Amino acid sequence: SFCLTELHLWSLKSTLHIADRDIGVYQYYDKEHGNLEEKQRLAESRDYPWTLKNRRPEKLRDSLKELEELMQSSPCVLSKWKSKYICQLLFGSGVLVSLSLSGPQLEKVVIDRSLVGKLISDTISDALLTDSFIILSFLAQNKLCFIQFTLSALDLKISYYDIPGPANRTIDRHLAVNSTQDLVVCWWPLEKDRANMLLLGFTQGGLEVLSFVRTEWSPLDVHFGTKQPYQVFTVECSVSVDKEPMADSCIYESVRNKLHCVSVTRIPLRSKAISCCRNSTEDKLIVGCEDSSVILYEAHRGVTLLAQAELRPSLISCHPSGAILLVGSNQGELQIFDIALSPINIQLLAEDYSPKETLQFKKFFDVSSSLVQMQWMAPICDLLFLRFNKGPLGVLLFKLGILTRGQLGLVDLILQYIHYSEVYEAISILRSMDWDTLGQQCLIGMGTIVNHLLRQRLTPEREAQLEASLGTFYAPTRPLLDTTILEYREPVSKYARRLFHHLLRYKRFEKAFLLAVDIGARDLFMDIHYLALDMGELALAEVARRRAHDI
Amino acid sequence: EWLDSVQKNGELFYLELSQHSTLSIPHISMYLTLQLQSEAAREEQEILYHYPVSEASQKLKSVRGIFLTLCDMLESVTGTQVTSSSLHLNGKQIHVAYLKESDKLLLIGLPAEEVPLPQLRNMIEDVAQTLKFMYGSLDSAFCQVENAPRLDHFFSLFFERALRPGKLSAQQYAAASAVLLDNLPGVRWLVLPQELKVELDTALSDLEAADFEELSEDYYDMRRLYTILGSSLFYKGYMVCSHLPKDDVIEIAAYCRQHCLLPLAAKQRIGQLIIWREVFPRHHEGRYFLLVVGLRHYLLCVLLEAGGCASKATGNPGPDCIYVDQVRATLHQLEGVDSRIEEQLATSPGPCLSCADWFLAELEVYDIMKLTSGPENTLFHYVALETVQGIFITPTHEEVAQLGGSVHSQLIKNFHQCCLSIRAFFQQTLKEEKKKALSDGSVSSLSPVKEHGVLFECSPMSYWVVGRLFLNPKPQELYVCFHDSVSEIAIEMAFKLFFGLTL
Amino acid sequence: IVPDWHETVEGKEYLACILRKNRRREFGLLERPVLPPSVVIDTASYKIFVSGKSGVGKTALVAKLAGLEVPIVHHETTGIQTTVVFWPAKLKASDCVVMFRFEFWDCGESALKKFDHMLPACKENADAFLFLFSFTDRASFEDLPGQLTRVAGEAPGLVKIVIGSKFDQYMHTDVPARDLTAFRQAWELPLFRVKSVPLDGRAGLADTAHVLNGLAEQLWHQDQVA
Amino acid sequence: SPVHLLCLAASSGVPLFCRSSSGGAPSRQQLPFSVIGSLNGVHMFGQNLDVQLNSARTEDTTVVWKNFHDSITLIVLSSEEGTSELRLERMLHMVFGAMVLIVGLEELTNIRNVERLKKELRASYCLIDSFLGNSELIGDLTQCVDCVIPPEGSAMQETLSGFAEATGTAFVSLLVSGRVVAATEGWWRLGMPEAVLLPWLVGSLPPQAARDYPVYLPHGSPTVPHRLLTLTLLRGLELCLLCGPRPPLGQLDPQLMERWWQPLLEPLRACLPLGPRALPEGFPLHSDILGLLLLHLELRRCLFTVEPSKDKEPSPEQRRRLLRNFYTLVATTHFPQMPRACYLVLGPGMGWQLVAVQLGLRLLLLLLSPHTPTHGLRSLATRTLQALTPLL
Ligand SMILES: Nc1nc2c(ncn2[C@@H]2O[C@H](COP(=O)(O)OP(=O)(O)OP(=O)(O)O)[C@@H](O)[C@H]2O)c(=O)[nH]1
Repeated sequence: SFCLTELHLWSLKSTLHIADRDIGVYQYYDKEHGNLEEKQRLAESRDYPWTLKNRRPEKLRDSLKELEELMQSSPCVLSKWKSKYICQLLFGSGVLVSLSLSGPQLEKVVIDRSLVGKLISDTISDALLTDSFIILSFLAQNKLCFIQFTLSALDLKISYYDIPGPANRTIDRHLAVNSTQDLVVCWWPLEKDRANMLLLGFTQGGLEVLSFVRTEWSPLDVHFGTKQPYQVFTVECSVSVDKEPMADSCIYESVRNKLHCVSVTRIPLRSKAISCCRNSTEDKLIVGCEDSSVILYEAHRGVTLLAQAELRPSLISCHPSGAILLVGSNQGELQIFDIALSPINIQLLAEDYSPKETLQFKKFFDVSSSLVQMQWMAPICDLLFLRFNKGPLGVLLFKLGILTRGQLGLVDLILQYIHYSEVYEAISILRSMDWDTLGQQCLIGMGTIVNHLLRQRLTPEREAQLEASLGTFYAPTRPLLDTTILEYREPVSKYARRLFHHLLRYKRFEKAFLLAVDIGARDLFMDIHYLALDMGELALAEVARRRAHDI
Repeated sequence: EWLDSVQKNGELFYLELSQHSTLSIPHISMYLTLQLQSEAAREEQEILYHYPVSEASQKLKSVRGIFLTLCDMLESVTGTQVTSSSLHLNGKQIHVAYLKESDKLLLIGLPAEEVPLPQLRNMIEDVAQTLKFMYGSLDSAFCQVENAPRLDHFFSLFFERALRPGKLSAQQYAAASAVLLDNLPGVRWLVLPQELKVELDTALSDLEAADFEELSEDYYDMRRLYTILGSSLFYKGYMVCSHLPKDDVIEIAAYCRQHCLLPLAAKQRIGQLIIWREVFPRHHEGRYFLLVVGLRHYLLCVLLEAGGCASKATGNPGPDCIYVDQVRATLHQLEGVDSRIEEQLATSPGPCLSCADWFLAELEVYDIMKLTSGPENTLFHYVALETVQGIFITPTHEEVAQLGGSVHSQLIKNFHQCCLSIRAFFQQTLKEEKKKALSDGSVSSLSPVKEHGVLFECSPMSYWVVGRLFLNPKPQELYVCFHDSVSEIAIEMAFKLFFGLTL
Repeated sequence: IVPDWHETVEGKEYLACILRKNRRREFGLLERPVLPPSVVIDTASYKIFVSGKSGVGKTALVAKLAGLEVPIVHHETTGIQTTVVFWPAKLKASDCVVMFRFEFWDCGESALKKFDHMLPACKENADAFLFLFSFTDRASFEDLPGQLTRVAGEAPGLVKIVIGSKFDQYMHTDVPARDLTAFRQAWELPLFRVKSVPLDGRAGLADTAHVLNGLAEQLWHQDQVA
Repeated sequence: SPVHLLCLAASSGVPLFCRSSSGGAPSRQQLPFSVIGSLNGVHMFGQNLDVQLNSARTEDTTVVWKNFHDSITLIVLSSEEGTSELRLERMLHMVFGAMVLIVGLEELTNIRNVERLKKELRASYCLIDSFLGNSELIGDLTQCVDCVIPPEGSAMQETLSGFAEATGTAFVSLLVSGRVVAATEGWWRLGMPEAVLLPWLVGSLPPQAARDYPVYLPHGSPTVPHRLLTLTLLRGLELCLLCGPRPPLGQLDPQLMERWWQPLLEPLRACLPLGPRALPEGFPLHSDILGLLLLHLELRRCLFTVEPSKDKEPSPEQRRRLLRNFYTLVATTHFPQMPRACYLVLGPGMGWQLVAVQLGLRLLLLLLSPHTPTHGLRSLATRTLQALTPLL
């Protein structure tokens, strides 16, 4: 089982040295090459852009050239996905860029320079982009520059506000927003001058800090909740009394506009954390580690998972379906993982199948600079944004099944693993599913796995796989499952009855003996002993009849 | 009701609903003994059975000594079994296929005009296997003599379909596709939304659970007569749900094709169908039985096993009406689902299809449904086969949504005929791979082919038919046809079309 | 012709003009050996018909004289064929090198009887005949006097050479050397032996040079007589 | 992979010959007599009835029967991979036609004496073995004349035609190996059974400086002993003259050949490296091409080569086998709504790829490097054919 992808790089640079026989990677052209025409014929047949047009109202080829130069002249501070096919970049020196796309393809480039003279021209550190305002942090001043919108940056109001904080020492400040205006939080690693997180109100009088806190440990990252908009979630780096690394997880709530910690959780690490990611259902925390350990924790359970990435997983991007996690690296390497942290093989499009455990971008396009950002293009969602320092920009496209209607959920991973008979992996997903939240998916995933296995000749390995699959319902780590047992018990017990009959036919005896006890059927015990009459193995003997009378 | 239709040998064939034209065309089936008794005065001592009795078969019967001579003599020369021969009779070419088991020989002969040799080879394998499914080893079917009156019916249907396909526009489509699809190692399967798969799997699983409270041992002081092994459900000729092993699904479908039960369901509303037989499956008490119940376009097949959790059986028992009632009741509960399954047939559950006639003459979903690349849909037809799970995907009533004019209808025929030739190479590759796998316990060969395709021109346009074989641990066969204007990669189409596909 | 002249260093240099990579260079019908610019060679050409019963090695004999591969399968010759063989020789009388172009005409035994015109076709200009007999077949040996009187016929001024074949199959010899000597006592023939063996490109040269020089001696000498 | 060919007089049941090969290498092994009697007896059993037996096959091998006129039954058994009924049926037409060239129809049909054929049909063995064995020519399989594109469209044809006047025959051609470089219009109008066998008869033989073989003409005069003359003026290169009783070969003196061919010696020398490769050395072939087969369907001629990329595997012998097997496949499917192109991709892994296209009257097949993109197969063959169109 593997994912099949193709990569589109939105650049005109010849420096990428992409092989011309490689159909998996695409580049834009201006007005080594021996197979380039064949690749072009395919690209044109598919209606991909090749040579970009310059049209009077929209000089796409030339506007792209300026964008490439912007990336080289100054670092990008921010990239944001406004819509599934629309995005904006913000650059140092205040230049804003807006791109519009069709599928993986770029359609227009807009460069907006109106903001350039409006700024204090201190170094930005971080930023928040606008539906109605832009907020800029600075390294060297305790100010937020605030730009209010009502070239398209023409209807501008410019102001800035003082921020309570430490003396400026080139502070690595960061910003986050919950819902544009509703909440802003500013924070930095390290009473007001000792505090390192600020809850900012949004008012007609400008931005103000409503309250401030000092965390016990420097944050690795900060997020706002989607289901809990007034919660600020942090992951913080901490050290145990045994001097071992831990990932703290803390929830801070705004109560009467006062930000305070409400809950603390701790996860032991094999090495110090280097990255943080939260999943789309907001019930799992994924932490990258310096030693390339990947650690996952489920908030509703005491369950954690471990895996070894090859890549030193400095950046993590979770797919919005929650089914796929990607591990990026500053080294330009990408690796794909299951929610269960089972490795998934990956391939770029080619005439023959040849999956790899990891993808090295350096192998395909000779990128000259470090990878900075990965994002899934959440405003189906088969596009992953890639940005390198000083360019190139581009999008990685994932091929998704037609028969699944483009969906890539956990149910679909069960179907895909069963398609390849990767049963243990399918089981690990089934154990990753929550029966109390995903009952429909749990019944379908189990049914696929059990129906797959009962069609097979029995082997000792398969006896364990069948038992484990039913064990995910019968032997939960969570006793609170009793809340939903009445919904699932019927279809699961029907599978258990099938397992009993399947194992009896192979004269295993002991498993069928115990399954009848867990099933509790009145007559099923009667098949036990009946077989014994022709085998001599009368383990249950007459007891089958007493049990039938008691049930 | 159906109880009166039960035969003395336990067989039941109950049905309730809501060949002169072939005799100008030479054809024959024969079963011969290879053990000569030249001392016998008896004529035609070699023939244990033949069909039809006609002018059409008499000419082939008169030359039967040729088949016997070649079967033993060529085998003695090459060390291998004879598989076919080709003759001209009355100026017309005829192909004859051979199958030899246990010193007996089965022969089938059909005209070349209607039946290409590779179709004939698949048909003799299909006949020998279906006869084995119904009777066990071939002698059990033929040498009994008394079975002749029903063997004649089996062969009568076989020949009628082979010589006059679709004579027994959707019906013409089925005739066009039958040449390829009926010989696949799988069954036509309909792709469904997971919501329908879960409802069907849950209802179907009740039979395997066998929760027969009304038949419990403590109520009758009796062991239940059969253990249910599994079952599979078809709607309107399409398999929709199965809990049964792949090999059993294929043998059962072959039975249903030979009695035309599935294509009959495709055209007519059947009030009731009940079939019961002893069967002889590939596995390895050793007694197994097949029960088929049909209703309102649904056909449900169940295999029952003697012994195991169940009581032993001897002789030739009739159908157990209790098991029949359980199957019928289960099938009746799916009536409320019928509007949803029909909706899936009315829509394209697969990729979007375009009509060939157009070329000579919500949106997120429609782009997700494009198997081919580009803004335009160049796909006309495809067959996708999962060789591991025994299921394949084709266009349905979508073909009627396509105009079906002089361009489109000819192009469907060209697709299936070309794909039959493509399979010949794939079958040769697969047999060689199995042989090598056993031999482990060649350069310039054309045989180990992964892809083949042909482009055609047409008029009232270029029409491209391509197929691919996958030899990896997950073997697959894929056939696609598309317009020449868009280039395609078989890997991308195979990934998109097979991804997420499981029974 | 000087015996074993080709074994001398000067002889080695002339063999080199017909060899490449120690292998025979076959020549086309109008192709010629290329001499060094300082070298002038007198070129002579002869028309030789190869005759005898089927299975006597006539095709094999020419291939050995040509240095061409000798066939193992007894395909019958179906018609008139010509092989052209180039071979240098030093003359004992003139001390000059003369190079020969031998035409080996070989109709085939069956072809001569089926097609009446073929025999005269092979005789349009012929000035020599080769008469083969096998060492393993007495009948071809005993029929030889007839072949000598009937194929050559009455014609004056004609070279006739008898060659034994299949000597290497010694265990199967039907005709002892005593009988061949008795034959030569009545006929005074220039008898030669060929072993038509199917190692390397020069191996054929070492064995065939003896017969080519003997053939050269009669053809060259009789040309000086004419 | 053994191959056996049997021939029997149909009426006597007496084998006239058996020929064999293994792996394309000729062999002396013959079938057991009781087997041979059953192979012919079964055919004649069908002949006592109206029903003809044309073919049979086994899991590993195939067998084909043909009945020619009233007198000949040919049976072929082959274990070779890539064997098909069409391939064997065309081969038996070539075997029969070879028998016609050597003894004629007048002798071969209406047979009065099986013994006469026993001695006279041995003459056909060398040519028959060539059809059963490995060869660099495809004319037997395609029924097209094997051809090579000349260095000039002018001087070769003009000299050849003037020579034809000098020789007194309308039928003259120049071929290298089995490949025709140029031919006169008389030579070109010969029907397939004759036009293909004639160069095969010449190219299958051990090399000779000159030849005069009896040929009974498959067309016009099958009863008359016409003669085929050839002159191998340069190694690997010879003229063919299709002649009546004149000229004699002895009259075709070196001075005549020097006058007509010395002026072309340079382009004739060039024709020798040309022999192995049908195209001009400057022809813009794609680097992925391992070999080429081009047929002109109306003009009954084709080009063949495995030369264009010598550095890659397969070996040249192996490349020819893939093209012959592919042509055989094309011949039964794409060739007799209207097929215009075909292609193959072989395994294991990155195996070799093959393509074919038809544009109007001409059809091209290619053997390609395993690394060549599969989506480019049609566009490559189309461009190559268009580049070839001016040449054939
Ligand atoms: N061992 C051995 N075999 C020989 C020799 N000469 C000929 N043969 C065999 O004799 C057979 C026929 O030889 P040919 O050269 O064809 O005799 P031919 O005189 O040319 O026969 P025609 O073509 O009918 O005239 C072959 O099978 C050869 O192997 C020889 O010197 N030694």
